[PDB]
Order: sequence, then C-alpha cells, then structure tokens
Amino acid sequence: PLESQYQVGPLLGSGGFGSVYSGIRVSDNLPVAIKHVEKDRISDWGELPNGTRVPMEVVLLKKVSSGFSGVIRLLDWFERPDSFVLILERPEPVQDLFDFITERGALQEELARSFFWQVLEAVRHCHNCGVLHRDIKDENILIDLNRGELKLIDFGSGALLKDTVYTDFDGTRVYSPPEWIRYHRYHGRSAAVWSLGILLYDMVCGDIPFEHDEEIIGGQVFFRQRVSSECQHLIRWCLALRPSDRPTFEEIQNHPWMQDVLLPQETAEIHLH
Ligand SMILES: [Mg+2]
Repeated sequence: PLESQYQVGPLLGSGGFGSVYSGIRVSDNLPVAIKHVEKDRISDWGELPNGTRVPMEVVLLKKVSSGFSGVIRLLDWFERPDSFVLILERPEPVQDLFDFITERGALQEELARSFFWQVLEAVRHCHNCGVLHRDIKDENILIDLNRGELKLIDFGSGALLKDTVYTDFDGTRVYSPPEWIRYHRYHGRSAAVWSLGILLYDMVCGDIPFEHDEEIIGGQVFFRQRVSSECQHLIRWCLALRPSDRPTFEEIQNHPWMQDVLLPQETAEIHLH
C-alpha cells in the first residue's frame, strides 16, 4: 500500500501539473515529493516495456532514470481509481531557480555559466534517452543548495523525441518559439534551443526577454543589464528567428562564453554556501 510506505507533509505546489506534497519514505526517512494527477487532466498516455497503460509522464521519467543526477528521479508510482500518484526525489535543502533569481536578481556570469552548463547536460541526457521535455524554464529547475547540482522537473508536458513536426504544445507560452506562435509547428531540438536562449537571458538579466506574441516574432533582443559581448552573442544565436539558424547543443557547449565552467561543488562553495 501507498499510505503505509510514505508520511505525507505539506503541499509544495499545484497547477496544470497536478498537486505536489512534501513527504518522507517511512522505511529509510528519504525525502520525497508526492505528485497527484487526476486521470481527467491526462491527454497523453503510453505503455511501459511492461505493456501497461500509464500517463506519458511516467513513460518519460522511466526513460531518463539512471545514475545521472541532472533529471529528477521517479522512485515509484501508483494507480488510484481517479488519479495517478508519482513518488519523486526531493533534494533538501532546495530552491527552484525561479525563486532564486527573484531573490538574488540577475546572476553573475560565472554562476549563470555553471547553471546553464548543468541544464545543457540534463537536456542532452533527455534527448539521448528519446525524451523531449518541452517546458524548460526557471520554474522547472531545482537547485540542490548544498551540492550545487541542478535538476530538471515536470516532464508532464513532454513527448517522445522525433525528427518530424510537432503541431501540439502545452508548455509555457513565453518560452515558446516564434514558429509555434506564427504556424503552430515546431521541431523538437530547435524549439528546445529557443527555450534555452530565454532561460539564459532570464539568468543574466533577471527576467525573460519577451512578454507578448509580437516581441517573440520581432527578431530583437534588448539587454537590460550589463552582459558580456560573448554572452549576448550566445543568447542572440539561441533566439534566432529561423529555427535552422539556431546552434546545436554541441555548438552551445563549444561557444567561447561556455569555457572554464565551475564544478558543482565549487559553485556551491563560492555562490550558494
Ligand atoms: Mg506541464
């Protein structure tokens, strides 16, 4: 049973993704997050290697589970009559990147570089596992404050990665690319790189660059804080209007701005501790 295996704590958050609670695995006192999703709110279903019918979210989380700590780990899941329950890893202490940037303002380039590098490694892992996240943004990134490790969360709007066009999108509009706004069409990799440009701007400027549809399609990035010419170059390249003009993950990680990254433990000692 589920109520015997986990001590439930306070609500951490609710919205489009469902309702998430703090919790403890009674056996070993491991910190967990307990996510509830109503069967009515699930449009996308899949099958396990098992051949069992589950939310696409469970399929995608199982595909990315491994030693690699850059993606949130699914520990267990349960089917109830009207809902699924997901048991997820909970770092402690933790802060989400949205809240961290709200509290600290625009990050120093050395810290933005460390965080952005870790997000690139996590997104490479997803893509290597056949998973497209589709909602990369500061709210979906947790910081393990003691280890200086970032984790990607909320795979519930993701998809199997494919090389053909996507004509459905239920991620965050203001991190969505101009080809989605104009044509309701995108390709996975080039739409992910757009969302990474929005995230890097968010880190170095303290907020997202565009609010309205017309700004997204307009082809102009204004820098509201002091940002190095190399960092501006990378951001403007990720936010190229034409998807085929955007860098690959390899071209981002080889960019001159991305050189000499801090290790996670150095990031924690210098910036978080
Ligand atoms: Mg979602």
